[PDB]
Amino acid sequence: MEVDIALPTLSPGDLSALQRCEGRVVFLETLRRHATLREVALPCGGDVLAAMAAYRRRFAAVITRVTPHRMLATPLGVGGRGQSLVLQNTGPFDLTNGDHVCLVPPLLGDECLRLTSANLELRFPMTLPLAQARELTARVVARAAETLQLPPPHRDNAEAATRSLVLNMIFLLNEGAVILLSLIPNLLTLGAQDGYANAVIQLGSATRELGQLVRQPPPPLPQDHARRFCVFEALEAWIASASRLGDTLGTRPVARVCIFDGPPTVPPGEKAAVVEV
Amino acid sequence: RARLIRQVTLADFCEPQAERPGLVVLALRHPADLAGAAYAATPPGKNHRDLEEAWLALDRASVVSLNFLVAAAENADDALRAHVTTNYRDRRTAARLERFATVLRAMIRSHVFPHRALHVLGGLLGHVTQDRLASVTCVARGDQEAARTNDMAARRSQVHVPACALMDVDRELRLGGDDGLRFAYLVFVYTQRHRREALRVHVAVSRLPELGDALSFLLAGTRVDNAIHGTDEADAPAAPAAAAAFPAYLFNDPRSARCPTGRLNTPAAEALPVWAPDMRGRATRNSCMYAAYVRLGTVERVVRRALPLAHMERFTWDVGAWEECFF
Amino acid sequence: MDAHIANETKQQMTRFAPALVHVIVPDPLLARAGVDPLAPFAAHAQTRYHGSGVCEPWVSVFAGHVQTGAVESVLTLPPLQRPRGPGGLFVSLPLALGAHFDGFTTAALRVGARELVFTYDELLPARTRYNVDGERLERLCRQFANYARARRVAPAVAAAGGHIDALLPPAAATIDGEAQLTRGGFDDPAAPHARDADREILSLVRLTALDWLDAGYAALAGGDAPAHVWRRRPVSLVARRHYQTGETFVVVAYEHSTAWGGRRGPRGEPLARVLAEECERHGVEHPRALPAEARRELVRRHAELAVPLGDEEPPLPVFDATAELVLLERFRNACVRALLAGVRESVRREPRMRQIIEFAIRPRDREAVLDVAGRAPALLDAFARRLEHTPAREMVDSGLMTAAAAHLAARATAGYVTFESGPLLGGVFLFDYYSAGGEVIRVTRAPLAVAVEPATRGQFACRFRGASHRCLPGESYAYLCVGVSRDLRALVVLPGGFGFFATLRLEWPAALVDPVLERLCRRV
Repeated sequence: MEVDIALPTLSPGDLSALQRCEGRVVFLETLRRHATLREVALPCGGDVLAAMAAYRRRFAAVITRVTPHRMLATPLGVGGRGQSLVLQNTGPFDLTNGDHVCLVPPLLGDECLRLTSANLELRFPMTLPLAQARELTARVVARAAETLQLPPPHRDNAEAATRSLVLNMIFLLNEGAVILLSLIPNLLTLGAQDGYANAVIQLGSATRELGQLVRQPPPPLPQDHARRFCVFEALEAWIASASRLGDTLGTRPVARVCIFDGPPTVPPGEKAAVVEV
Repeated sequence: RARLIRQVTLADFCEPQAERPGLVVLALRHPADLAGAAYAATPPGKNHRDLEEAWLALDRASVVSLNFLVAAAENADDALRAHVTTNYRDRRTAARLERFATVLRAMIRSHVFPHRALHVLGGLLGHVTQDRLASVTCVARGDQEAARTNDMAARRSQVHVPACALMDVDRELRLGGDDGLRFAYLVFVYTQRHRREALRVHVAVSRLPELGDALSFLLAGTRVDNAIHGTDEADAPAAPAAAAAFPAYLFNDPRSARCPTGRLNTPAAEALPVWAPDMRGRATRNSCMYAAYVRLGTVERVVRRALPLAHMERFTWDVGAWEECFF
Repeated sequence: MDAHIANETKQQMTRFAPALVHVIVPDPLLARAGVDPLAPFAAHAQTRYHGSGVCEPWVSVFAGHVQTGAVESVLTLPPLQRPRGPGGLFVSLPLALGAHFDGFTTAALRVGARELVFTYDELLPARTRYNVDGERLERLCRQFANYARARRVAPAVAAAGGHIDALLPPAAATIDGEAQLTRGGFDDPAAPHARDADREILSLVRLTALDWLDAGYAALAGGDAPAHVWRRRPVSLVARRHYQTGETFVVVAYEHSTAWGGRRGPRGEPLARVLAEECERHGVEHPRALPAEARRELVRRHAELAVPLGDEEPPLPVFDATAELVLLERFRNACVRALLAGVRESVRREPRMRQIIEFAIRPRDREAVLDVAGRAPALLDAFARRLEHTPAREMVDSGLMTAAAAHLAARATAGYVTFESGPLLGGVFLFDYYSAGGEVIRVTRAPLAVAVEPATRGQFACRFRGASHRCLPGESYAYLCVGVSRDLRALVVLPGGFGFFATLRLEWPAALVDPVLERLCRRV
């Protein structure tokens, strides 16, 4: 299954540059074998959140062979978990071995490919390690929620991001959440006896502030609690939710890297062979 | 090539001589642990042993054909009921279908949802049967027609789904898209109103890798009328006390009552404000559960052709994990 | 004990009544009340004020009927000992109080078929008995100590056993619930102050102790089991009597509980206080015979004592523990007067009765129908005598009062729903049989739902759905059949099929209809 992307007549001075694109991923809307290039197209920078959401509806595809006639690309993931392939590292950070990778839209709208031969630009995203993609997504969703390399927001689809956030949050409150909350002083008192206990709680955690500014009584006995227990249901719900938080706001890990012999890290602008998971 | 699964079992729910090959089969959990987990899982106010009774009223048998399960739900076209009833050889079958309906309706009432009771296997292709004891064989990965059935009229097969339940999405949502390779999802639809509830089944195909918002909008009426009638039978207290309002004005107050750690038992620290977050009877997540889905594989084409059916086209079996849909 | 906790939570969270009260009705009470244990239960209750006849709509309560000893199940822990004695169902009734809890206003309980009444003045005792539970608890802890020392189960409990040993003597132990109701005396809130005030003068003339049990016992059963926790906190059960039948029953109160008694439970002065004071002051022997100019001040004080004192004649007799009894007896007298007057008028004119039901009679049985002819008069007379003399508790479940209530349900100008039977759907006659030989006694436990239908030549055809009892009307001998329709039209079917229809005119005031229908329906 290799998709085919045809091209129009371009300038001989631009195929020499587009040919240098052999590891960046494209985002197709459907997966018919033959396809055009005009279909896969993106405007310049703007509303990183919109593109991040669009990166879930459309599925990726890695390109491997370019020809001034057509372009052979690989449907990245729909049915395969072992298609060992190579994609270049167009990310800012440096990715070592055994790292799940993630596609994130580019920042500042600075790096695109203005193709004048046909008047259309393709904004190939960047590949970051999961650990830093998570912090990036977190920072952007926090900034979006705030408004009721620094890019501006859009405030047209900020409603959607803050919405998904507050939904995934409101359905984290539960009859057992109050029982788990009525132990915050009992946790803070442990935050002084042990050092790791103070470690696990951050500095401005907005709970160690709460811990001294109110008091709470023992939680009232709920209904049927002689039969059912609630803290376990709450904990299970939280595991099930948080296991799927990082996806619904950012992008799922698309694949992971693996090497045999050479240097661990692959600095940017380099080809790295990855398995697909 | 593709790799298969063989599971000897009872000719209770999937009856591999009655249907021809090419239809998905499901694996049914041992009911003992369901009946047990109920004891701790049914919410307050409701019954806590009614699933015990509902199960005891249906007396290992492990598999269940989707062709059989779709009949024992709300949504169904009576032609398929007639087919299952008059075309299954087995004794006492309609009664069993009725009891199974009561079982699933009890399952949703007791907040142990059937999606936590039915893992999905591939499409069956072969079977050898003794008297009321079968050994079905289904694919598990790869594409269906890599197999080899012992029919000798049609060595290969396809995948058949009752067209009454197949709900397309893209042409439904009007994405303006163009049909290429589309995914395939088996989805469940719960509805929760005490002693008046049911379950709806569907088989959904689309290009959408992440259902989420798509079902949240598709099943809008279900989520709406499920969030409000779901907390019923739970004694909520009277009007919430004003002390429940979690005070926020006190975080960045430079002058305020304060208390360092290590003096919190009963000191002269009585001056701290009281706040009693008390949540008793409000809508929990399991209260707003309305749907659950699981990925099945990839599909080229769907054509409708005969009892109405829906032949797949180049189905590639790739089973995924279950998923909740509550928000 | 789970019943009391469930009821306390259901009350506090929803506020279906001002306060609550915990009660343990034992076996012989239920037995003499006509109700049977070991059968399916469905508990309800309502509070009926006195002298007015306004009944709050019923409220379902959680009841759990133990089998073996009940009182000890409140006092002992599972793994250490087994209870012993009689056992009855735990229940909790709602109240209506807050400033001066009125007397003589009952709290009506409902079990599967029969209703029990519990006058406030009987339910709520002044003083509790919390001083004996220390004596009980010390024995309980010593019991756990001698268990942990000997059974050799686990180390964490062994340490607690050693601590308890080194805290108090290991002598011996046993817990006895029956001894609690006998030995004790009522605790008053002064005696600690007597001891304290005596302290100064005598001196002049010249972990904790029990939480070890908690921390330990939470390891044997392996479960906290919140239902247990109240068994370590002191309880107090005050053996009381009953006004309706004259037997015993207990009114428990737990310390932490927010029911009537214990701590953090509301307290209201017994309204009989101002009543007794003003009864003595103006100098009369009775509160109803008080001079109206004096009663003006009472009504001025407390808005509750108004209607038993202002109106000329109250709807229900006041200041007597037998209000509901009088009400039921009067209602039954009215219904029976109606039915008997109806059959009386239909037979007055010297009749010849035509067999209104089709029944082919064999040719050797002319003697038997001639015998029925001979005994019809004495049979009707004995039937009248019987239907009159019977009590009221046994009649309410019958079909007579059933159709009387169905008749009253229309004119009441308010909706009403039965408890356990779909509406009568007029046209169906509810039958009550009676033996026809020698002694005359009812035979049917539940009424029979037959349906008449006009057939050939004015001979209505019988058929019955809802019940299944052969020999329907007049089929076999030894069955006199009577039945009244929702429209209150009665028929009487002697054996063989002979009989007659009869109309019925119910004569009963209107100012009391809604009380009776609140007590015999649901009003939803």
